[PDB]
Amino acid sequence: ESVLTQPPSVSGAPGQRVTISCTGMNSNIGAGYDVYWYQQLPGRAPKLLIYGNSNRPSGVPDRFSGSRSGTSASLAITGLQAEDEADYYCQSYDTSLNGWAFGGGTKLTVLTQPKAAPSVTLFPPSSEELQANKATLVCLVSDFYPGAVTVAWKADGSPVKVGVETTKPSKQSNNKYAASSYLSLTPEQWKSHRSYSCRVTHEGSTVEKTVAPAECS
Amino acid sequence: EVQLVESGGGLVQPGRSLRLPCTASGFSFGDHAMSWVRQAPGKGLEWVGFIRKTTYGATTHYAAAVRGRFTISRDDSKSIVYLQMNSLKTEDTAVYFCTRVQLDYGPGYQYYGMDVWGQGTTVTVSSASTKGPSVFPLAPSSKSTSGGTAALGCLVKDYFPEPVTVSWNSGALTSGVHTFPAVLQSSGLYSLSSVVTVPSSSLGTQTYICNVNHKPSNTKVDKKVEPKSC
Ligand code: NA
Repeated sequence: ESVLTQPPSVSGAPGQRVTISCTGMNSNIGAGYDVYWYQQLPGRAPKLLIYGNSNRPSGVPDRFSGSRSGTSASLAITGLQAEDEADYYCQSYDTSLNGWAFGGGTKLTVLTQPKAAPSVTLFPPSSEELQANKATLVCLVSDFYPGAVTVAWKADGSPVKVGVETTKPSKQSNNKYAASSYLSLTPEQWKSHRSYSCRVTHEGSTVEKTVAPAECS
Repeated sequence: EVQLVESGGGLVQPGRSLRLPCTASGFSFGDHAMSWVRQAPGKGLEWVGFIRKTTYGATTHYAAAVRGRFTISRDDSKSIVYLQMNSLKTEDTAVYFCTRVQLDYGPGYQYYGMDVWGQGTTVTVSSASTKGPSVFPLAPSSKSTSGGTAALGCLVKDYFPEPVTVSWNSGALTSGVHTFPAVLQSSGLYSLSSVVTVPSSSLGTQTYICNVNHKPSNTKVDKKVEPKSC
């Protein structure tokens, strides 16, 4: 989120120790407000995992531990188990927002297969869609593991954030993951630029594909 | 056991209103503050507001995004907490979770972790109604061809509601097919894509047709995907 920052994904093998950071601000964790952690298993409602920085509710095993220092908090999972694959959210009070703030959430993957870098294909608007006065760029990501990517778009080398829609990764037939992202444009926007790019980040490394409106038209 | 049950979800037009009741059981409802949290499709958790115990006036506090629009109230005799949503906007579309605020005492003060969560109820704010999709080809070209494998697909745009299914060549082509989940645009309409990878040499010789079915609109679309010689 704005005032609370989490990494989008973390991974480890069964039995390992992983940590999830929650980087705060002097309007929340740094001011002394306590940190809470929530676990959301896939397809379930969240549950309270840690309260008051480090306390575990009954029913939360002690491989979960929480710590806080300064403007930072952290959730450790000592001895990763398969059932721990989930989204984790930190939460604290923020005085600049005057409300209860959540981090953006971290997807924890418990590794069950070899890591795999993504393949990326970028499709321009079809002539049929252009002839219907619409334009959608389609960026398809496939064959990657773990199932977490971030997608960024560029027009003429510059970032573009308006008009973007991205799906959460889901399993392919071969048990790796795929994801898709869309850039919606008007035909005039499309034609007015020299290039459009999609940039897919997976495990700190990025694959970028580029299309040119002047080609394939 | 401790339990919370929301009701009242549904589809409502922008600018209208909706009330969500949440019924509590298995504990003394009146002993607890209660808090609402929401989660837009595909997004993270977002606090909505909370309400104190009645003995303290049942005062309420809201996220900035719903101040002056949403109202929380409680009725301790029926063990119900209500989320009244007025002036609804499309970006209020979310699963709404009712939660209980814990009583656990820390060092000189009570914590406020949300220690019981309901299953959540979906509120969709949208002017969309049943609408069949437009299907566009994602033509294979040199820019989608790598090492002698070509990707091609079809873009299924602006339909409502979910779901659509896609097959290729009437179910005869399944190797390498992936149909993606849909994205929800702010207009309230869905879009998805389906991709298949085939040998680039087959492109002049094989026909590729994606079969789109949207049963809610009684629409089927068979789109021929022709290769681009560029
Ligand atoms: Na209270």
